[PDB]
Amino acid sequence: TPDIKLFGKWSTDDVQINDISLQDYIAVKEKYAKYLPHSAGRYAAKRFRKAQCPIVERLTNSMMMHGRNNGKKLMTVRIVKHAFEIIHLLTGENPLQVLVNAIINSGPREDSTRIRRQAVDVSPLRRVNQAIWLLCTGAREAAFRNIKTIAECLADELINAAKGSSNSYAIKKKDELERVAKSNR
Amino acid sequence: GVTVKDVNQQEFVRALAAFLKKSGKLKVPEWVDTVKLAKHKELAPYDENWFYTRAASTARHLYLRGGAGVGSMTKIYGGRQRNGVMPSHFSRGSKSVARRVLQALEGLKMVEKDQDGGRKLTPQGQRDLDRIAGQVAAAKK
Amino acid sequence: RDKLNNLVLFDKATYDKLCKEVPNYKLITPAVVSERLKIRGSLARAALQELLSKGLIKLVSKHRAQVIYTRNTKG
Amino acid sequence: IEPRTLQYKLLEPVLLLGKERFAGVDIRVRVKGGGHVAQIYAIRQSISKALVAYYQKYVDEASKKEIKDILIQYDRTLLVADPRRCESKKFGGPGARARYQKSYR
Amino acid sequence: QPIKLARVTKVLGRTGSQGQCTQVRVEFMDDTSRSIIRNVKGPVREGDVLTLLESEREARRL
Amino acid sequence: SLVIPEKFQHILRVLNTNIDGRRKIAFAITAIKGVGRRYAHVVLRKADIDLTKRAGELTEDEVERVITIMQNPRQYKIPDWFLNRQKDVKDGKYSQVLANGLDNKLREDLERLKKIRAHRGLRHFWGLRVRGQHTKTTGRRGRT
RNA sequence: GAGACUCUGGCAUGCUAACUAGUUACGCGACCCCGGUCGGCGUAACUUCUUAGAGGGACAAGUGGCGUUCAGCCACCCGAGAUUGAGCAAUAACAGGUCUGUGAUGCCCUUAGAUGUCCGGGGCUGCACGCGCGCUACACUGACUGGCUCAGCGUGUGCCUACCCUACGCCGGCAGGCGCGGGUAACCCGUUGAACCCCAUUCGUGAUGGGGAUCGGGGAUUGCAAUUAUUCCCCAUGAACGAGGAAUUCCCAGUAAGUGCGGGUCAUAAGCUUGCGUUGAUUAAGUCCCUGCCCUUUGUACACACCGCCCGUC
RNA sequence: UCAAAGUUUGAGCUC
Ligand SMILES: [Mg+2]
Ligand SMILES: [Mg+2]
Ligand SMILES: [Mg+2]
Ligand SMILES: [Mg+2]
Ligand SMILES: [Mg+2]
Ligand SMILES: [Mg+2]
Ligand SMILES: [Mg+2]
Ligand SMILES: [Mg+2]
Ligand SMILES: [Mg+2]
Ligand SMILES: [Mg+2]
Repeated sequence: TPDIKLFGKWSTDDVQINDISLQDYIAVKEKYAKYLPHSAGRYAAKRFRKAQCPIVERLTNSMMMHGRNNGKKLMTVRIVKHAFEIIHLLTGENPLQVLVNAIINSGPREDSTRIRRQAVDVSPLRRVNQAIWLLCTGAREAAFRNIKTIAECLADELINAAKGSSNSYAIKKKDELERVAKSNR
Repeated sequence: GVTVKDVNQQEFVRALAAFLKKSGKLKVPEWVDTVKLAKHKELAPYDENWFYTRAASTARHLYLRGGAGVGSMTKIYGGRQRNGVMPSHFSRGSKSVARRVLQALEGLKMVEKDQDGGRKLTPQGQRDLDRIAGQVAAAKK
Repeated sequence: RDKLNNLVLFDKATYDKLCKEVPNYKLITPAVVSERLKIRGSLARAALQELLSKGLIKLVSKHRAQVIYTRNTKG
Repeated sequence: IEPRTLQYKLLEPVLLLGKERFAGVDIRVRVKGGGHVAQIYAIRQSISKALVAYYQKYVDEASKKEIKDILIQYDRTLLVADPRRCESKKFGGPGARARYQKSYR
Repeated sequence: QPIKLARVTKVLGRTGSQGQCTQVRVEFMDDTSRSIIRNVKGPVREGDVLTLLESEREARRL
Repeated sequence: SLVIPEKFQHILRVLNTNIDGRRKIAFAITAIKGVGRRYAHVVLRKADIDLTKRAGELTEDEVERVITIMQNPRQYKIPDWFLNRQKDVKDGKYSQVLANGLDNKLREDLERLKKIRAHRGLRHFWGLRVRGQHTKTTGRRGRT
């Protein structure tokens, strides 16, 4: 597929970013996509080099945790590969649209700090980073000690996260932080 | 045509084990049933006619690089003696099973002790390598 | 705290239930069938390899660690 | 081509430039040093260089610039080298950076 | 109380234990006219967008 | 295989020893006393067995075949170095020694060490670390 | 003192050059459908590759704001390099440690009816109890079982000194046994025949093949001699541990973290200790809140210095 | 626009 591309079996145009809030700063379109999350690296070198890192890579980065899996990127990549295919299979939406719904719901728009702490709405790099870390910890906890594979559980997790069921640990943290903040803000 | 590098190795070993059984002239050892693949290994090989699978691998390493003696095949064929609580080390294969795999292939004319030492792959061996290469190539094709 | 007491072999009625329902899931992994019907993942793999033998399911990606099969493409 | 898990990494530049440039060539790649992935990400950049050098060297240079610019417009790692290399463990500790474990109690 | 997006026009200053929370002047991209102050945790740059569920709150600058 | 087998034994008996059907045949048979995972594995190589089968699948006759080979290893072609009774105490004839035979042989190991009054018999009674451990630093759950 | 320096990495298809390094031009041979392959063979020069001496090489070189338009910052551009990485490392401490390396050693004491010394043996490993450095875990992103694959650290027969690296064919699961060779080494070890990776099974969410502590019986080797198991080997019992509470170790780039590989020592050969490769992130470009640190000011009844000084009843 | 933060062998510092 050298001249015109069909990325495997995926259309370039016709993938709408629904939420207006994160549209520029999710630099997810027309160029940032690559065949794998995995890439040589250097993505955490400078400040916004992290920003220019692909968001699928940031899912890979979050997935590898609990010791035995540190620096096994191809394996946790394969996880993201088969889970995204699966998300696409079961829900019937473009996996990054379901994921953008993950970024939208799971990103905490504010956090608290010592200015007794007061809440303030956060910058986009941490707020996306936080959403990815959260739903990764959710997928791991759900899939641990179960026959079901991590990649298939990870697909199911992105589905239920975009849905917003309140069953994700990430949503449990978001609801706890928000209501405590209302009481003491 | 095709060669070992051209082949996917997993179904390569299954085709070659069938190929060597079809020949039915390896003279398989008596102890193939009793033996365990390394003092550091726990169970016997998953393939039932495993001695044939390592005869394939050892021959194909001698193709890859000739002159591979017993100790040579064990170094290439070495690995983690996962020592549990103690730290891990490099562990050679078993001698009796390795030496007999090499002696089995020396018997049936697959491998040959070249002058000035070491094995080279014999006319019959390079024949069998590219034929089973074409057979497996046809399978994956 | 939690434990999985899974069944080693299908009953005949369950065999009819498999022949009916399992090819309807979009995800067919031995683990998927294991969580839903409380059955072992290994015999699960053999069951999906059996729907392969009888000729009921198309493979997407099987691999030593993790396999995935499905009912063949729907359309 | 084993490892087959890292093949799309190998085709990214091939897909980027297309088959028309590479069609006239056939290229074997010899590899050494590093490890398997390091060497894989190496031969990735290598063949793309060799082809740019082929058109820059034995034919007219407009082909070299057009190939090279399409490459620059897609991704800079293809040109900016990874200087990254594996850091050695240091004496005075159990790990790489730590100096020896201070132990109260 | 609807949602409001706002662009960082000007980093004012960092407050916080680590000088970690930028009090920032923002222009609303819906109503280009309006603009507000407030502090923010996490890495901030002049010119980036927040989705505030409220624009009425405001952080005490030091 | 998928239909439930006939006379499915949720527990087998061997040497007055119960065998679990959940485990895979090679490791499930090791539930038997006087045979372990490899020695059991050896009897299975000597036997005509597709070890990819499960331990609930195989019949009571198969466990009895493995067991008779285990009990009379000399009679059923098991090596001397593979045995869990190397150089047997009573007669010095290679046969396999079992659970009750095992407990009796245990009584005999204690009788030998105590009667001669050997230090290591003393170390069995005292309960100390023979392997070069500090007992200064071990054995707490038992000792209070 | 930092810096500088010395060494390393990198730019040198340039100088000087090599049968213990290869090279580019061809041809043959067996086979596969002319060629392709081969550490099967032949045709010379040369140093592109290789090896390492001399030299040479990049510097804020370009720009914007800001600034005495100074020093230069930040950002961006420009580039194979716009910090490669070490070694060394100021003044001054602790009354933390070293007479336990030695005929290192001061002072005091001792020396034949000896507190010397020699021979053999012991504790250091002696165990109701506790901690710190460490090791192993709680599994399926994984384990069990085969096959496949690039390295970097390395070594090798010793003055006395017992043990070399090792190619090539046979014997035991393992410890280990029989023929000839190369090498004192770019010649022989050695293409430094690593793991990971990659493929199909098998396992199946289980105190599980997770975890391998403890130990019975036996077979080997290391050693004069191991009971406080010398080590390796063979079969077995199989604690807690279902991902870490208050606590606390570790980290900004090839870093943290996974994973093996080697060395000193070295009879068994890395459990000490110190390296070697291999896969490879997050976050911050911010601040001194915590923790420490560095300066200025400030108060002080401390100055063997808050681990301080200091007050009264009984 | 202020709830709190105690001690430290007798076994030898010093021109
Ligand atoms: Mg290997
Ligand atoms: Mg300096
Ligand atoms: Mg002295
Ligand atoms: Mg003596
Ligand atoms: Mg799982
Ligand atoms: Mg175990
Ligand atoms: Mg056991
Ligand atoms: Mg005053
Ligand atoms: Mg008070
Ligand atoms: Mg005191």
